[PDB]
Order: sequence, then C-alpha cells, then structure tokens
Amino acid sequence: FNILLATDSYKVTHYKQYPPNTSKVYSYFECREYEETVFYGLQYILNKYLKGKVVTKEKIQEAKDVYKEHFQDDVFNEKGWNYILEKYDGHLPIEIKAVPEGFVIPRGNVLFTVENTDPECYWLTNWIETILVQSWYPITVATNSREQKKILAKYLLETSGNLDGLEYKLHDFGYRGVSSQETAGIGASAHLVNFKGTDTVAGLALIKKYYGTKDPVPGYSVPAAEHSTITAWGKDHEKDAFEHIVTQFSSVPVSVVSDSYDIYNACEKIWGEDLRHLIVSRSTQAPLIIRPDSGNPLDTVLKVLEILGKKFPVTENSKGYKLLPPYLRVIQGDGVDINTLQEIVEGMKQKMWSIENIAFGSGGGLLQKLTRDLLNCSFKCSYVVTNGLGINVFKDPVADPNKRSKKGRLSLHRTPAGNFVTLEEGKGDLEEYGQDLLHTVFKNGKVTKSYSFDEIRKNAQLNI
Amino acid sequence: FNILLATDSYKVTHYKQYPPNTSKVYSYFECREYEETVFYGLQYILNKYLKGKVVTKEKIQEAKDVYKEHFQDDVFNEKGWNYILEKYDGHLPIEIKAVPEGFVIPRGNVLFTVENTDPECYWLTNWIETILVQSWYPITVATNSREQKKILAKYLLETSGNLDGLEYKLHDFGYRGVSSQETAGIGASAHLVNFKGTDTVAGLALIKKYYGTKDPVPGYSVPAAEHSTITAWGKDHEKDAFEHIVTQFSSVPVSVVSDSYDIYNACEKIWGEDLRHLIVSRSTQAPLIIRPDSGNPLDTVLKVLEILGKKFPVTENSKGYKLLPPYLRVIQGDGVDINTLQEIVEGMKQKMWSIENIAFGSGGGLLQKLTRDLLNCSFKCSYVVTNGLGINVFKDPVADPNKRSKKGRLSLHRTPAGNFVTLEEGKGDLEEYGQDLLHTVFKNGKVTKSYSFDEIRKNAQLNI
Ligand SMILES: NC(=O)c1ccc[n+]([C@@H]2O[C@H](COP(=O)(O)O)[C@@H](O)[C@H]2O)c1
Ligand SMILES: NC(=O)c1ccc[n+]([C@@H]2O[C@H](COP(=O)(O)O)[C@@H](O)[C@H]2O)c1
Ligand SMILES: [Mg+2]
Ligand SMILES: [Mg+2]
Ligand SMILES: [Mg+2]
Ligand SMILES: [Mg+2]
Repeated sequence: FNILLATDSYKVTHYKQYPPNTSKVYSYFECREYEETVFYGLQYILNKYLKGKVVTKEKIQEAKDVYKEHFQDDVFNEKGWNYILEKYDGHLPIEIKAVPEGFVIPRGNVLFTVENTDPECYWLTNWIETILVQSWYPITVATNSREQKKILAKYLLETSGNLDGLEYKLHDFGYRGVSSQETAGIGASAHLVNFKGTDTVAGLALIKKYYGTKDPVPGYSVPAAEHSTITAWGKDHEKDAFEHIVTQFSSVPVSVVSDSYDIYNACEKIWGEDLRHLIVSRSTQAPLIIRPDSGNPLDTVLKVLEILGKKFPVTENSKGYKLLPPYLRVIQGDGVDINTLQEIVEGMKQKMWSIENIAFGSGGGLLQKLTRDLLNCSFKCSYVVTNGLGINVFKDPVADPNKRSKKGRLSLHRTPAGNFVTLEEGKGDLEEYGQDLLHTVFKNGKVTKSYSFDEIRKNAQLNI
Repeated sequence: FNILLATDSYKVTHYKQYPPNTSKVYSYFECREYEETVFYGLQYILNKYLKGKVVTKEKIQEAKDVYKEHFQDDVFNEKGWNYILEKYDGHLPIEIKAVPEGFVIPRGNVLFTVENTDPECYWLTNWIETILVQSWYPITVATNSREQKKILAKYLLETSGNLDGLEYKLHDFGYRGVSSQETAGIGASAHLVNFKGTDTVAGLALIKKYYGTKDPVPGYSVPAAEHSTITAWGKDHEKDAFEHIVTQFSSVPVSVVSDSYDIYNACEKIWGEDLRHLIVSRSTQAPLIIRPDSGNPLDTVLKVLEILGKKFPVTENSKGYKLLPPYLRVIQGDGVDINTLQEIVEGMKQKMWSIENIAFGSGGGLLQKLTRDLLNCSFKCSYVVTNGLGINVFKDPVADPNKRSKKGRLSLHRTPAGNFVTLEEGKGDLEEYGQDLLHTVFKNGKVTKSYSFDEIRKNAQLNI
C-alpha cells in the first residue's frame, strides 16, 4: 500500500491551484442534513493507512512513474513528498480531531476535522480526503444497523415486555453480497457495534486488531444448513437431510433451510409430523430454527407461523401475543432490509405473533445496498491561512442550498438542553458552550487517542 | 489473509451435513434471468486468494481457536484442513472451469463451475462459494459501465456521425464513494474494461499486477479543480482562482469546477466575459472543461450549454447539431448514473446539442450503488456423487420459480445460430452442440489459463 497512490487523481494537481502563500488548509467531515449517525471506523483507517512512516524514497519514485504515464505530464509534487520524508521520516504532518467512536450525533454536525501542522504541507490536508471520506461506509452500516435495532426493540418490547435476546435478532448474512474481502471486514465490524450475531467471519479479526474486546470474540454464530447440504440428499430425501442435520447438532441451536422444494410442506408435514419427535425433545438452549428463504418475506413468515402454531403447542404470553414452544424458532433471511424488517414485525404484531418467535438474517440490505448519499457524507475545506491571515471559506451553490458548507474553524458542543451544536467561525473559543467534544486522535503520524470496541458499543447503545 | 477464516460461518459446519460417502460436490455460478453480462474478475480472486499454499499449520490453529469461541463449540474441520496441508502441501484440490474474461454472455448461463478433485475434499467446493461469489461485483461494475457505453455510443453516433473519444466520455469519480480501498481497485478496474478515463488510481496497480496491459497504464486523467482549490481564494476571488488554475495548466486539458457560488454567473460573466481571452486562445488538445456540480443534472447541463453558446462561437456539425469551439467542453459529474446519463443525452439531442460537447463523471452510481441482486448472481450445487453414484441436484422453491437452479453437470455452447446455451444433466457429452466454451482456469492450487487486460477489453467490445 502506497498513500501516494491512494487519492483521487485530480488531487495530485491541487498543490498548484491553492492561493500562493497558503500555510494552512483546514477541512471537516459531516453527515449533511436517519436523524442521527453512529460515528465509527476512523480508527481502522488511521492505523491501517495513515500512521507511522508512510512515505519512502521507493513510494515517491513509484508514484512519480505512475503519474507521468497517467497524466501524460510531470505534474506530481515530488518536492512536497520528499520534504515529508526527509523532515519527518515519512510521518504525515497532519492533525485529526474527532468525536469519540460510537458517539451518536445528529445530522449536520462536525464529526472530524483535518489540518496540516507544517506550513509546507498545506496541500496534504485534502490529499487524504479520499481515504478519510471512506469512513462514510462504517458510519452508514453502523447507523443503519442501529436503526433496525430500534425497530426490533420497539416491537419486541410491545409484544413481550422485555428486550431479552435483542442483540441476536439481526444476523449478518452479507459476506458474499459485498464488493470485497476488505469491505466484508469493515461492514461486519460496524454491524457488531449493535448486534452479536454474524456469519461474516472477516469482522472478527478486524475488531481484534484495530479495536479490541474483553470477550474472546465480538460476534457469534450457530450451525446452519444451506441448499447444497439439503439438496445433495436428492429431491425425494429432504426428510433424511433434515433428520441427519438436527441429529448432528442435537445439543446446540441449529438453523435449517426448509424452502428447497416447498416450504409449506416442509413445515406442516416434515417438521410438523414426520420429524416432530426430534423437535419437541429439544432444549430451550438448543432450538430448531426453521428458515424460509423465498417468497414474499411477510406472507411467507406469517404462513409459516400459522402452520407451526397448528402443529406445535402455542402459548400466550403476558402481553397477549402467541409464542411457539422454546425448542422452535424461525429466521427470515431472504429479502431483509430496514423497510421489509419493519413490514414483517408490524405484520406479525397485527396477527398477534410475539417478536420473540422471529429473528432476521440480512446480507445485501445490511452491508451493500448503501451509499455515501444516504447520510450525505461530505468532506469540505472551511478555513485557510494565506499571508498569515485566516479566512473562513465555504461553498454555497446557487441551485442547491443543501450543498452549502460550514464556515471557519469548527467545534462540537453540548447545548444547555443536552443536544449538540457545531460552532462555526472559531466561536467555540469564546467558551460559552463548554468543552469541544472533538479530541485529537492523530498528530504527526501517531495515533494519539484510541477506543476499545467495548467503549464503542457502550457509546452507541440505544436509549432504552 | 487466511482462507480458513474467509467463508460464511455456517459453512464451517457443512462437512457434517452432506450425505455420508459423498465424494464429489459440483457447483456453478450464473447471473440468473441488463440481458447480457461482461464476465470479469475471477482471475483477480484466483491469484490473490486461491492459488498456491493457502493452508499452513498456523492458519489451521488460528481458525481452530477463533471458531471455538465463535460457535462456543468444536465444529471446525481441523482434520480436513490438515489433510490438505499434508497431502497437497496446502494447495487446494479444486478444479474451476470458466468462460473467458471479457466475454459478453446472456443471463441464465453457466459462467464458471467448481468441483473437488479429491474425494476427501467434497466439503471444500462450497467452502469457497463466499469468496468466489464476490465476483458479482466486478461482473456488475463491468456490465453496468458497458451499458452506459452503449447509450453514449448511440447518441454520439447519432449527433456527430462517429464515436471519436467515446472511451473518455465517462470518467470514474468513485474512489471516495466506495466502501473500501480494495473495492476501489476492483471496481475501477472493471470500469476500465470499457473506458479509459479514471480518477480512481487504485485500479491501475490492480490491472498491472493481475491482468497486464501493452500500455504503461490502462487509464488516464487530467488536471482538475475541486471546491477547496476554488473556495480557498475567498468568495470575492473566484475569478483569481479560475485565472491561476487555467494558466497553471495552459497546455493540457483542465477541468474547472464552476458552481462554488453561482454556476450561471461563472459561465456567463467569469468565463464568458472576464476570462474569455484565456479560453479562446487554448489548443484543441488542451480544452477548458467547465464542470457544473449541483442542481438538476439535466436542467443544469442545458442552461450551461445555452449560456456558453451565447458567449462563444458555436458551429453546426454535419449532422445538424450545435458544437462548442474545440477549446471548450463541459463535464457533468454530479448525480450521474445510468438513468440520469440517458436523460441528459436525450435532453441534449432534443435541444440539438451534439454529445461531442459533453463528458460525464460518475462515482457512487458507477462503483457503489450496485448489488448482487441487480444481475441475480447465484452459486449453487447442481451435481453430487454419493456411494459412487452421480445425481443431478437443484432447488426449486414453490413460491419463487426465479430461484430454480440448474440440474447436473453443465457446459456452455454456441447454438447453430451463434447464440449461447447452457446444457444441463451432462448432455454436453452428446456433442450435438460442439465443444464446451468453459476452460479450466484453476486446478490443484494452480492457475491454468489466464487473460491479459488487452484480451479482456477486446472481448468486451460493443457490436458497433
Ligand atoms: N447462516 C445462514 O443461514 C446464511 C449465511 C450467509 C448467507 N446466507 C444466505 O444469504 C442470502 C441473503 O442474501 P442477501 O440478503 O444478500 O440477498 C439468504 O438467502 C441466505 O440463503 C445464509
Ligand atoms: N476530477 C474530478 O472532478 C472529481 C474526481 C473525483 C470526485 N469528484 C467529485 O465526486 C462527486 C461525485 O460523487 P458521486 O458520483 O459518488 O456522488 C462529484 O460531485 C465531484 O465533485 C470529482
Ligand atoms: Mg439463500
Ligand atoms: Mg439471493
Ligand atoms: Mg462534488
Ligand atoms: Mg456529493
């Protein structure tokens, strides 16, 4: 990895475009005006990509050669990069201040700021915009996961009186559905800020290496069938498959995909009659989890629950809602996103089924079907020093007031009523609003403040 | 990287679920029934992740210890992985057959197949489903990019009578807007199958390392301003910024973002009047490229063109369409995806503006706002041998005939009319349709067939 090759190409040409005599460029990141965002993921980027000696004579030469062919022109700032190497031993003269990881902040507030600490490196603040803006992804995954957690909590609470097992109600199925192995790790780690169930193994080592937990691992799974392990038995032998599987995993929870041929037959006749004896004998800590995986997500869930409630003994919990026996549960892992998640729990509630009965798995909806536009993430320059004089800068496009950016040096504060405000134009210095919530997390190639994954989870907790 | 930790958790448990005495699992990938897909990107995965000694004693121990905590149980197949290490020196006993990279194949056809080459490793076929399914991403980027090239080619040909410069009409702006560095390189490389203009530098090294080109680099950029390089001058010095930048890059093309405050004033008064003398003196190989970046993408493009047409000498080309002078172009880089690209070129044509006048930049629309469900990409087991007996397997969910999978051993063939057909149930062996178009690309830890990026580009060419 070479940071000289990890920017948008045009930024290679920007040192020539700033006003002469500019000694400082100061920039900030926000989720421009999903009302609140979980701040998460900068720490990964700082450590993996930005810290320590990131410039070598070899990396300078490699970039020079690449850019000469890429632009068909010599535009690369070899002098500026050589300055960083000889003067700072390849360490970035940059200071980054950020809200603590896991913090839950309203839209349209400063989340982190970036500035150069040596006047020669004015061009470098925005060099690393590209790398840092990629923080949109763990923010957005963490925020969207936590929004699905609110929906789950609300409905579990209304239908059961408590939130037991909430952290296992939405399982990460997204490893195959994301764009790369690196994306898998990051996105899976962001989901684990809110939940504990994952099949995206990649998230585990990222957390262990960049954040840390007191528990041996941040995420857990259970044995579960796929269509290959059912269909391999042959079309007439679905029952044999089911029997073999629940018997292999008789004393842990086991999820068994039941829609290979006919989900409704599988529930009513195979589980419901032929194999019933192997189900009712199961432990409360070791249920069968029936998994549909096709059909209209809501209709399928409701029809599966209706079948199961006629074949197995159903109770009525203290809230008035129906509850399958403890050795029997359902997971809906097809077509699940924040919208369909809401539709299903509401549809369940209308039909008087407790949310205790159901869990969700989500792949693409959880980790891939998300863009930087969803929270309007944006990195902009708000302050420059030119000829020793600070000026407050910003954009304000005539046809889109929504792309207006903030002016000057910025700070984040608690308001008197306990909310948040971003102060502009250096007005945080007047100190009428308490301490800046932004902390220096990076300075001159060193990570200066770190959060464990346990503090992040605490910070991102629901109101509850 | 540890391949033993690069699968969906549940697959760690599958070796215990297949029928006893299973010696072969055979699986295939298709884009289930955008009617044609560009097959691209498997070779990256084969080289980066799958080839060579991928199993060590230390990787087996890492995974053993993680899985023990992750499942709270010993499910992990330590013996199976040890078998591979001892018997094959950690080389995977797997054969992958694939259509050539760059090939354009209709939906619902076999693209690659995976099978184990040692009966002991029957479980390994679907172990690596998760890693291989990630091929959806480069396939989908290359396909969607090529679909945009088709729209661009149509309207450029219609408005100008040729396709000159088509390969530079859609530029990759997506580095910051993807979910990771690895994704940026993969996606940017997929776009470069069709086009040559890119700001996502990560794409280049990926192509060089994994595919190779005749040319020193597979993609190119030009100098370009961003908002910080205009706004740093101060609201009242937008003209000074513009003058400095076009004069710094007076002999190469230069893109200048012009909507910091008022795109229409910038075009009509700053470029059109105050600085017009610095523009009309520019060379054909060094245009000024005006970049709007806000507003309704079509309305903004049409009004910018109308403004410039009144300030600059417009000609009418041989097809009857209006053409700005050759020192002056426009690039629309905000809000661009396949739908808005179509709307702008059609709206342009409607108002009699040649598509010569315009180029596009696209970030999230190009590399991020894409999922595995756009081409319905799916990896499934179709054939198994159990007790020396081969059986044709498949799923066929009752409530979704779209999820029906193919049966048995598969081959891809040319029809008598030169179309494509996927033969099922081993019927390729009858030889009524010529020879299988898949080639073994991986066998027993070695890449056995490879394509250069130049061959890929030729394969992926448009008809026209
Ligand atoms: N443990 C599991 O049951 C498990 C894990 C990973 C993926 N899956 C599969 O992934 C699919 C969901 O993918 P998307 O949400 O990306 O469409 C489900 O259809 C499911 O079959 C299942
Ligand atoms: N050379 C360039 O002008 C250039 C390069 C990379 C990104 N960008 C910016 O990225 C934005 C596009 O982002 P999305 O397409 O992902 O929304 C544009 O608004 C543009 O300002 C521009
Ligand atoms: Mg599935
Ligand atoms: Mg699917
Ligand atoms: Mg922009
Ligand atoms: Mg934008």
